[PDB]
Amino acid sequence: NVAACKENFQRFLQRFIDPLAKEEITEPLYMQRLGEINVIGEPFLNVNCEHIKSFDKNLYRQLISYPQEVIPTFDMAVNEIFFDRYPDSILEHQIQVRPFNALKTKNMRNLNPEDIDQLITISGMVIRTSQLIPEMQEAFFQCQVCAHTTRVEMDRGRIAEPSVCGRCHTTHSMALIHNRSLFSDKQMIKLQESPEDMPAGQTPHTVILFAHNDLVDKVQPGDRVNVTGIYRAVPIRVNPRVSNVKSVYKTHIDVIHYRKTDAKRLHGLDEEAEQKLFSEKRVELLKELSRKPDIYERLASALAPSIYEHEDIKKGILLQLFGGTRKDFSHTGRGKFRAEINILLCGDPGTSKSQLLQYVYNLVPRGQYTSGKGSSAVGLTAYVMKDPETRQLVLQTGALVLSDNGICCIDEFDKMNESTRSVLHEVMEQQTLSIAKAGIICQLNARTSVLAAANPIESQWNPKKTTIENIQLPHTLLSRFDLIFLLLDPQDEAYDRRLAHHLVALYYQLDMAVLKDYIAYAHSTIMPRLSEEASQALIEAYVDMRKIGSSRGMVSAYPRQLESLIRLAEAHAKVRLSNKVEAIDVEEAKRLHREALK
Amino acid sequence: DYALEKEKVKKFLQEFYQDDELGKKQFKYGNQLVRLAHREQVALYVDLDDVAEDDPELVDSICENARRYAKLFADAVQELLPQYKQYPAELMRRFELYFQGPSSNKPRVIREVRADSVGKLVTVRGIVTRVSEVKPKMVVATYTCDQCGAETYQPIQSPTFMPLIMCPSQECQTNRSGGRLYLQTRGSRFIKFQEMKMQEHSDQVPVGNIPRSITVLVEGENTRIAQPGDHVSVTGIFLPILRGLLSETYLEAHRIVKMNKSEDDESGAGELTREELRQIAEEDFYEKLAASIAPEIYGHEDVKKALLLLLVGGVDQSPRGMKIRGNINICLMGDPGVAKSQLLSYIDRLAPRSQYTTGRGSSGVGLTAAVLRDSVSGELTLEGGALVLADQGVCCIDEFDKMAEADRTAIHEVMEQQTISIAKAGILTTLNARCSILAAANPAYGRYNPRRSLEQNIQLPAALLSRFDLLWLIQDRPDRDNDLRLAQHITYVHQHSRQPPSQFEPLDMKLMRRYIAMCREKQPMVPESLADYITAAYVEMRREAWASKDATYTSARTLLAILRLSTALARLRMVDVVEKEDVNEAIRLMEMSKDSLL
Ligand SMILES: [Zn+2]
Ligand SMILES: [Zn+2]
Repeated sequence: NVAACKENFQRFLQRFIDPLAKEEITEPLYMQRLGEINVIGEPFLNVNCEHIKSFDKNLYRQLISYPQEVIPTFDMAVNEIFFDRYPDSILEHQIQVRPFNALKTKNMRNLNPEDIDQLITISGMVIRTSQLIPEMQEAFFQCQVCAHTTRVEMDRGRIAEPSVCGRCHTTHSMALIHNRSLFSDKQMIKLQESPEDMPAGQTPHTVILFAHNDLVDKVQPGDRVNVTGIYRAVPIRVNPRVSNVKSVYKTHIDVIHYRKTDAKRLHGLDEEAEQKLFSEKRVELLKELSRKPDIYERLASALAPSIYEHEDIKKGILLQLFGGTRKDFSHTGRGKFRAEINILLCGDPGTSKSQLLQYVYNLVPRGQYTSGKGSSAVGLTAYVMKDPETRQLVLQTGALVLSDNGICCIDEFDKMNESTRSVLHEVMEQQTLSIAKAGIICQLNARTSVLAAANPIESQWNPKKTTIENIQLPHTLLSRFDLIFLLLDPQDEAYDRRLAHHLVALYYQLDMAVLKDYIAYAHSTIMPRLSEEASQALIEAYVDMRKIGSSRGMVSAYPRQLESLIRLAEAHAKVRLSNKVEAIDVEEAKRLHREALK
Repeated sequence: DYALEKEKVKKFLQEFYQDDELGKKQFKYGNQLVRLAHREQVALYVDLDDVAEDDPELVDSICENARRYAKLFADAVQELLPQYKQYPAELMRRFELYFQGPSSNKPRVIREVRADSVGKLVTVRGIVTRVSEVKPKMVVATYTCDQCGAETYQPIQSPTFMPLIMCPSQECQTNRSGGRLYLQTRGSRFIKFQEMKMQEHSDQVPVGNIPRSITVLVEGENTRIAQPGDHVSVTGIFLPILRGLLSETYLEAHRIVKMNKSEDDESGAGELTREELRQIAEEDFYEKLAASIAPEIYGHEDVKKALLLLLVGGVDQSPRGMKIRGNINICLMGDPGVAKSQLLSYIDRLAPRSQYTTGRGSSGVGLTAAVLRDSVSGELTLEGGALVLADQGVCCIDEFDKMAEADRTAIHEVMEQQTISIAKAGILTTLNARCSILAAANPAYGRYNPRRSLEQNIQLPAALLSRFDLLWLIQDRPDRDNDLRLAQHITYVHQHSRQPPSQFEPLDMKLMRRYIAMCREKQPMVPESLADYITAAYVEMRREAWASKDATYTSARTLLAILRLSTALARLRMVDVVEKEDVNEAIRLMEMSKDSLL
């Protein structure tokens, strides 16, 4: 069973060819993988245990049925085909093998006891993790008489005491020395089945996974993964004293491989090292698309290809996905400087606000969606809970802190009593949060960016009143926003006709990976610095704003707006990869700031 | 004695005839034993009415003991299986046997099963609660002595058991007087298992008494049958729990039958015959059902035409990843005493998955989903509300104007995106709640009055008014003639306890509940040639409600009514494309809903 399988696996690893494409025939597929493993670190080999289903079918029966008596063979049979690069580079740990599956195999509700201890794949949404837990591997005993130190191994899954000192023979003198033994790591994680793929009218389950030595911190709460690993069940004891174990076992999953393919979202900020992992064939594409005279309007108009025109709101929500530069003000003692853009959408009903939030929330990774009455003051920022076991008050994070890199869509912004609305004043302007409660005195921080939607008071935009009276928000809160979009839309007989003609079409029947990669690039390798010709159009653009907004009674302008222009101007330069702010990048993001309140 | 019973059961298992097989006299258990011998089946529901056909004595002594006999049967079949086609005779069982209740017994209630029926075959009826999830329960623990190279087993009966540290093989002990033996989860045998509680129907309880519970240990093949919050009927032995003389008892289920329909789960038996296709093919099949909805109620010819569309429901699209809901919501604003809480009570019973709720007796977290703690574990768990338990069905909320205003905005989420997004301090998820809501309310202060216009004797914020595709508006117009016919209807009802002979006798409830389930799965389309008609209609609406002094708030969410209120009709007529005759029916409905004011 052991020798008969490495011989059959090496063949696979050597002679395999696929009708597929990788990294955008080079026959030695897994030998090329094994070469890459040698040119860099990271001694793991991600094998797809379906390729081994084409090449063979009598190991693919024994890999998903005796996985713990096979995967060691799959390590050994890779160490030897590493002969090509043995002398060249000599790493230390070992080479590894990690079967997986592109597509899931089961749910969390159809795990049956004919599947105990055999490879299994599920999918879910990690809820919470834990801190590391040691786990002994090699004991280390020592006698009190002979003071002789033997080192017994854990082979089957338990540690046996020798009870005879190889020198003095006192028949029990061998204590166990803890901190001289060898330990390994172990983490406990909880999945939660996705809303899709669950029965009619039911509540999500959870499943406990156990990570191990190297996978120990490779996932975060809030991630959607495709875990692959063995499925085990261990007994439990009714007393922690007697050996009377129960008869109903308890199951978990010894994870073996993760996979976070989130193509429905963009790129999270764990892949900044992975931006250097772009095909140079692609950087040409991006740099060339960034030269067309209107790449702004060509990318913007590709957001949410179901909303009708609304041309400006998509401009704003596109500049929000880039944000101003991240300058480093630690020297001037000023503190830090917000670089993300907060957008407010106000306008009479039916104008498709909540659809834009529902679209963004499903686009950006690390986001949240909240509402008006179903969210409290402390549930948005940070609460203090009586931890159940230890009976102690411990801190937790709300919604505005769980996002932290992304967008916190807050629908129904009007219908939040003024208490829970005055909480956003801190987290949305300084990017911080200062907590001082019973035993907890700390100061969090986050890099969120609100995107709120409200209705006018009376829910009807009556043009008799003044703009600062249909909104009915204070000034110490309207100034923390910098793009207040008034969707003033009546019954334009032409607009209604065009919209209906568009909506009906959805009943008969640019790319993403351009945008999904353009964004990662424009985040990784761009930092627009102002100029002197741009800086000289930014001063007057604020001295006129005052005289304008003073009289009309619409919305006054405080010096904070002069920073927003910066935030907007720079954010425009990033769209075209210009790496330097010039004049036009101020006129554009000034016309945008002016022609939104009209 | 029993040695002669093991023969009187083999006779019956090998000899029994049956005619209803649609063929000649075959063997009901003759085929079963072959299937079981070929490992194509697991359970063998030995009916007891068939033993009570040729031996009404054995039935008397089964329901008297039912614990020995359920073992004699599993020995009889154990012997007969080889004759058709390890050491302990239970590790190689790989099938189980269950008694299907005898027809002569009567289904008790939970309160009735007393101590005088411990160890007998009983039958209870109740509502499920707190069904667990499947977990592996051991039956035959397999140990191994690694030293002497052997295999040993032991069978388990109690909910606990003490393992072995012997290796009692006298040879291993005799040779060396030393050796331990490991447990092992490969050679052993598990079996599915889950426990679930039952409660009395709060109907069949003394006027103010507390309902009592019982515990059910479902295991083997009956698992995953019952869902929590469900009417069920269980058949199984009633035993005490092992480990002074008082004892706690559980029901050990042998057969579980869903009785949702008040008779027996007949949803899977929804077969329409050609003699019914006769009716469904008639010219006005849509108009027979409309008249056969709550026939006890005179008048309201049009409301019953819309309450049917609500039960059928439109079709739901997904273009470019932009979901559109395919359910319909309906409100019934109207004067007092117009039989609205009768219409709702009827639409509750005509739906497979339904729920009933009252505005003044239900809190906003009890509709959607609530997070609640367990004082036994301190762990917060989720618990679905009304809209979750009514996932693929209908929810009914009467007294809708009296629901507290902070407990009513918790419906805006379920009416458009049809999820529930919880971010409380234990959980962070989105449950699926695809329910279609039907609500009733009184206009202003009990009665409509012609002084104040609409929107002020309705009192709904436009954001919620627009969620309803049809806000139907009835009145208690005291027209002398209209009252005379209504009275001559109700007095006929109170004389004969039936409705007066109508043009077409109403279909049974049991038959409509099938006619509709067959009429859901069509998915018609829309023809392009109609997009010009529809459009104009919509445009005209935006004119009237813009050039009037009473009309409600109409928006771009009205077009999708016309669209999704016509794919319902075209779904009744069994067409597979929407035709210009249904668009006009839809348009008439959306007009006959506010004419009751002119
Ligand atoms: Zn010693
Ligand atoms: Zn032995």
